[PDB]
Amino acid sequence: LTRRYFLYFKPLSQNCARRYRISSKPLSVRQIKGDFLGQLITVRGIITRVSDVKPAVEVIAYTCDQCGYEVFQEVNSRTFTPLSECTSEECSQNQTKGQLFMSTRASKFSAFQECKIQELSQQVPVGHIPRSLNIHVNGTLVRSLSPGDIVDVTGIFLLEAQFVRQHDVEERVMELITSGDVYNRLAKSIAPEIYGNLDVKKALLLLLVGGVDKRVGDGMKIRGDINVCLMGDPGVAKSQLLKAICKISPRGVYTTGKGSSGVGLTAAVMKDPVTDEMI
Amino acid sequence: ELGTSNLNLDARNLLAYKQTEDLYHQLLNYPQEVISIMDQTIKDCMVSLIVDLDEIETKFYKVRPYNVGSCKGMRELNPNDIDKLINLKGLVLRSTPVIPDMKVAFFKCNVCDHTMAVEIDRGVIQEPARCERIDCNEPNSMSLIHNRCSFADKQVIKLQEPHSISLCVYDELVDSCRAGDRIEVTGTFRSKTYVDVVHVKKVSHNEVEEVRQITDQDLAKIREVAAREDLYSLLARSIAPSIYELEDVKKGILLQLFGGTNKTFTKGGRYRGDINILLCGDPSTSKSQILQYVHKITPRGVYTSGKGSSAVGLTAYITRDVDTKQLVLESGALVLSDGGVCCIDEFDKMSDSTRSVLHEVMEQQTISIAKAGIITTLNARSSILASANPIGSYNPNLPVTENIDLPPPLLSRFDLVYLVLDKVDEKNDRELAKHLTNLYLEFLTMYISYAKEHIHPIITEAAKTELVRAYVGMRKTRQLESMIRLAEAHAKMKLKNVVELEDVQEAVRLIRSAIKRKLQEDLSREIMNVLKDQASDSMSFNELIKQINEHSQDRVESSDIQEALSRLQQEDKVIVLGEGVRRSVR
Amino acid sequence: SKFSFGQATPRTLLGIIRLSQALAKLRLADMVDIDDVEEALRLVRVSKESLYQ
Amino acid sequence: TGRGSSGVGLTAAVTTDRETGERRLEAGAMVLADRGVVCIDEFDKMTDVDRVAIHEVMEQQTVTIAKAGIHTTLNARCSVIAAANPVFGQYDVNRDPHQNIALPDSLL
Amino acid sequence: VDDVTGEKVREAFEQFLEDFSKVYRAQIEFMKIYDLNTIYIDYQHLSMRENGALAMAISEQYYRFLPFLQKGLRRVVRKYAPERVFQISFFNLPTVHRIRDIRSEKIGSLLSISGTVTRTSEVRPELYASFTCDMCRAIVDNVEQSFKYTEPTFCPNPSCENRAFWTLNVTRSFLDWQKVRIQENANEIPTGSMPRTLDVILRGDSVERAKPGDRCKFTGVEIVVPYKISFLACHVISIGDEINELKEMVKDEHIYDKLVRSIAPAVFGHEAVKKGILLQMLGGVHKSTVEGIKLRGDINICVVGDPSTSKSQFLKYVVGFAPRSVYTSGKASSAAGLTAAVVRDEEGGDYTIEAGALMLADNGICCIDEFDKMDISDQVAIHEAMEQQTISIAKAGIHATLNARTSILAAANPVGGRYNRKLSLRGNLNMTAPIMSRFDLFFVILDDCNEKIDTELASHIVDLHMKRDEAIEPPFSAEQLRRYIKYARTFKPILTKEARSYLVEKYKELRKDDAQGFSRSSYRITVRQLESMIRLSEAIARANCVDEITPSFIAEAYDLLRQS
Repeated sequence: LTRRYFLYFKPLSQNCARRYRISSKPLSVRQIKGDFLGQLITVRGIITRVSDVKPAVEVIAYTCDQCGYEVFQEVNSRTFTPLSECTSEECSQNQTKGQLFMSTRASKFSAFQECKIQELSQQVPVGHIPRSLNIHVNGTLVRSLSPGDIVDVTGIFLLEAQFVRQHDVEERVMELITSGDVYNRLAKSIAPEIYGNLDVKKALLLLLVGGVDKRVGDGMKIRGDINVCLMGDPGVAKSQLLKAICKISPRGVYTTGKGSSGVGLTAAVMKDPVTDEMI
Repeated sequence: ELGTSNLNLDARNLLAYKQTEDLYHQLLNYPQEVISIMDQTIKDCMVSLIVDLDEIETKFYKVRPYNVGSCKGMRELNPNDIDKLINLKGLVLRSTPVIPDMKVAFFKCNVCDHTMAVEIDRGVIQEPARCERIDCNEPNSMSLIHNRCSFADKQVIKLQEPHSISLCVYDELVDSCRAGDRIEVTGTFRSKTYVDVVHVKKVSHNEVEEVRQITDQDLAKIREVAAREDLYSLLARSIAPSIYELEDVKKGILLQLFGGTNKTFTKGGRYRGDINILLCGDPSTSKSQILQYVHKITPRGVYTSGKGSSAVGLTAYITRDVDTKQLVLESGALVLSDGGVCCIDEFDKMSDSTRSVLHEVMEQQTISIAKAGIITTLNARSSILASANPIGSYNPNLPVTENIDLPPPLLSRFDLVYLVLDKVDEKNDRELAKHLTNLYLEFLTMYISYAKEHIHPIITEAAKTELVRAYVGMRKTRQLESMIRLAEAHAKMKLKNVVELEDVQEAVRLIRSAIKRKLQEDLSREIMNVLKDQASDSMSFNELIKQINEHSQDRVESSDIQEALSRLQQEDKVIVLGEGVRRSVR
Repeated sequence: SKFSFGQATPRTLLGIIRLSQALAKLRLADMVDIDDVEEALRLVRVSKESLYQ
Repeated sequence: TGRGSSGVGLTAAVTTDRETGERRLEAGAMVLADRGVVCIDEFDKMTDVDRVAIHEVMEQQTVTIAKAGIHTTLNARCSVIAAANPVFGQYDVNRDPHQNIALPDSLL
Repeated sequence: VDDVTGEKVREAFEQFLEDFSKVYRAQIEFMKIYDLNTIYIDYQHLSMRENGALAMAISEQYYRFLPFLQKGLRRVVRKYAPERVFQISFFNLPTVHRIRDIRSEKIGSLLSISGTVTRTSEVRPELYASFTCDMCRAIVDNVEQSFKYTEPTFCPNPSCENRAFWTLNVTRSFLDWQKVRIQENANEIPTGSMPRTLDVILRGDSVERAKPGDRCKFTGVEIVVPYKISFLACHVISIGDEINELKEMVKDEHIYDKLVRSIAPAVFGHEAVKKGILLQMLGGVHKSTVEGIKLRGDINICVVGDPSTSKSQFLKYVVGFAPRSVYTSGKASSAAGLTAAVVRDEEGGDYTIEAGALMLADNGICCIDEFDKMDISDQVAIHEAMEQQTISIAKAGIHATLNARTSILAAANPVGGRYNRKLSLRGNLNMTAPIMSRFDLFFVILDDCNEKIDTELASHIVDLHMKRDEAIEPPFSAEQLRRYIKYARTFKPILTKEARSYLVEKYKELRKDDAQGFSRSSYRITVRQLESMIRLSEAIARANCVDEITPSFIAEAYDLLRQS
């Protein structure tokens, strides 16, 4: 009741785990197993659904004019009931059981916010879809989650987050370089189940490598990206090159023309089935 | 003596006083208790002044504290600031109808003629299952009547602080605050969150900041940089250093955001220094850049685009609120941007039904809605910045009034047009590519805000003679109304209170540099011919194309043919039809 | 004319600069040589050269 | 029959429950036969939802369902026998062979 | 506390109605034959008893004293006279309250609300209703009507399993109920505020007396609706040094010359357009007949010419000066957008008819800018509104016609914009002959390069561009011009015999120009131009405030018709 602060935790890294010779491993939502309900877990993923900051009460303060002893009840669930009956230490030894009122000032609140963490694209198995999970945050961490990013959330699993953060190999790159004609080899290496078209897929190689984002540092940003059109007649394969580009490159999402595309390209609104709010 | 029970109290006086520093630090956390005990103490000190008692014994008096320091809106309102005093500065956008709140509750019984009056206890009504035991017993015979109940006024008001806060006013403060004014408001922050207003400030020896604060050294730097000669181009170079020269276009948007002079009469007249600009010509240049840059300069404006903004989206509308299940008068895009500029792209692809509202805001600067639920004329003080495209894909062989596919009197009502055509050649595009790769090799808003609110220039009679002759050159009233606002904007910059004779010269050069037949003639000619030779019957598509390439010479390509034909017909310079059928214009 | 389509824009010049930067990034070089621009222009011209076939 | 399926089609039907666990699933027709054959008569009366479904399960033989709780995929290696009728009612050789089917080119 | 006060106020109201033979007993004796029982009691005639204290006690507790008042009225008509409905209406309040001064302190009290009606609804049968139970054949007749109309608390046979619920019946019971929309007047709107509207309910025989699109004054009770604060009206009415200045202004001789240059001080030149605009504002007699049909006694004014002129400035002046003036842009209108629009099944209820721009501001100037870009439907609706003075609306089964008298200020432009001299008005105006007709005067404005008046026009334009100049200063303000317009409006002159004998020769002289014409002639002359100069004669008689017109003042109207 007299808590001026807010207590939070953070786990140890892998650099402190190899030193002195686990507790903080990057966990998937498919790697939850059910039995991890109550362990601190560090989940990695994109954030698609976020909600507004809302004040959720923790303790309800009731005041009386007859006795003066203000009482405080503690809520734990999503809902509660108003304690109209007086449970003070003076009304127990009395015939009178006078009315009680609520105080929105002495009651302790918390900045509650729900969020939906989603499964990472290359961490999902073959054929499966990236299912979601719910994270319930409270306090000062309420503005550390802006949608459209990758995050590592460390918290207990009831998800009550405590701390958030956001973002052999040399032999593998030097043996790819030393063979000679690196550009043409990397061009003809991707999607070899089709015939020819080295130029189109060579520009697809330059498309997925991206380019350089330029900032003038005066409030103006230009694009450092390429956008490629494939206009063609039927008979030659078109979905295979598109599927190979989305399978090789990370975070590739296959779309369509009609269907739910109108709501599949913008943010629409819907009613949450777990609580009375619009997301 | 006049019956005003309200008392306006300044808390700053309680702050500087030697004895009450413990009172100012006690009312910021608990206003509900101190207002309730202040109502008793003000009545006690007033009856001490009295010692008229027949009415002040039952009368109630309250206190409205407003002199508190500023805050960062609703963003700084953390949960430790609940039930504390707070102040918000902004503008209100919507005033809901008055809702009633119960003060005492009526309870009519069905039997034994005994009615019961009870009072509200901060939100709950004690419904008695008992029926006054001195009288007869009844377990549930009890009713509730709404018409004999006493009510008090309540009203929820939308406020733009950008965030939209739902504030709520109570009795004796209803219909005093409504949409359209810059309002300072103060009250108690509650929790969905809201603010329970204790005072409003409809008006504005104090240090209350009105405009963006400047110092004396910055004012001296403004006066020293305003005395130079090249300032007229310096600003036009400093408004956008990432793109090219565009002297007339950049000078026009510079004086467009300078504004001009807005003068009115006492009761029935108003005039605003304003210019509505349009851009047309060759594509793929800095047009959208400007359309975004100005949205990043003004504090009020919307980026409306093409067919995605109809008549229900431009002006105000009515819909349903999901948070309170009522009717919400949602503010429109032309009234959201009341002040500043408003940017429209793809003017030619916009529909004709929504062109009628911009036909009124061209020079009238008003919105007159007469529909179901609303008959309201309102302010549309903003200026439009529209980017358009010509017909096809530029053609100098066709006139300017036909190439951009629009009606001429509405365009005559436009204050400023801009031919932003490229006309590609040597020594101009080479420097363009060099300046775009030169960055690949490796105070203004304060001066504008001071000049817009500190200079009211008058247009004297001394510049009469050069204006008459500038008008007759375009005549050999909308152009005159545009050029006087252009000349007063010329007087607005470089710190001038009196307009000068040289200032209109450049203005006219501006509108003369901003705007800088064989085909159709033969066409019609032939059409006439084959008409004549047809005994006036229709000319065929075929025969048309035939004689038109036939007389061969200037090579009229059947596609070009198709195009110009389309033009005359659409110009109603022709009237013809069919697929592979051609009909001579009538 | 008959086989024409569009016109030269500065965004295409910026895309040519971006493709040259991508070609220099694929060669892991800190500088852009003359070999990337001549490959990118050949790429953007052979992207439309198949209409004559 | 190609028209009259209670679910969203012949795959991934309606999901509701009334017992202790408030979630339940349902199996369709194409998910039952995994190696045999399925027959759909009156192909032109079949709506676009099942058309999008057979666009996806034709050469991939897998169906993916992204529900609120279910995010898995399953095998659908079956063979389809579709029987259709024209929209004009009759057809002769002199009419064009593309618009008489009244089906998209992707389904052809 | 009002249970013993209600019988005393019932005795006081019946003593007021019994001791006065006020005209109330003969009013009851007159309605004895017709049995409508929709009486009218003046509040000013009720304010003299008990030194006004009886009126002040009834005035705050009106809803709590209303059945006692109707019971006292029922007892006095049961004792003075031998299917019984009653309606008591109060009128003529000494204070007129606006819609912005309504607070919650007057809930249940009586109030006078003035404003303008925006929309009107259909008439509906209101319940006021036997209730059957589904267990036996019991019946009840004591019905409640405002709220809780489905649950009566008693049955004649108490032996039942459920005494709460019943079932309604439509057989044994039911009259006209209407819901209209009142809105704030244009002369009392605050600066920057919105003209807030409200819905007012009305019963009895006070329904269908309120015409849509007129200034109205209601008297009723403030009743809350679940909440919203609505109103219930019982009375309907169709409302809507000074003489030392007026007598000084009617005794001189140069008033009309300052009037033609003071009706539009911001416009340089164009005295003929100013003459027609000044004579448009006030008309003549419309009931000049012996058969029994009203005629078109109004002046129609239409302005044409090249663009970028000052002809829209008059359009901006009329609406800023005339109180009975509605302006429309033309393109943002339709057939229902100008006369009467309809909502189509919105907010759960039925259709509601909102009043457009037409039938608003009767005996005033309706000004339509851009008359030639309008459609065919609104122009034939304008022609149907000009062929007959009444307008008919047939929608959703109901047919309603109403009186309308407006003067059209039509601003038009050519098909090419530039006005060419070589052809007639019909081919250049591009509109058909019946809508081109019933127009009293046409104003054609052509411009060219004439430096001597052009330099003066440009100097006037640049001299106007300053803070409130005296360059557009009239010889006298609008302060006496408004009361002069009203004093000339209530004059009603009568023509003479010498004027008619000169008028027949003037019509022969005007028709003699048609012979060997097609030079100084552009249109046909028939009865309509004769009617236009006849209507301009009484307008110039009213402007010069003469009771009997002389033909010398009609000679200026003849010269005005010759100038066009």
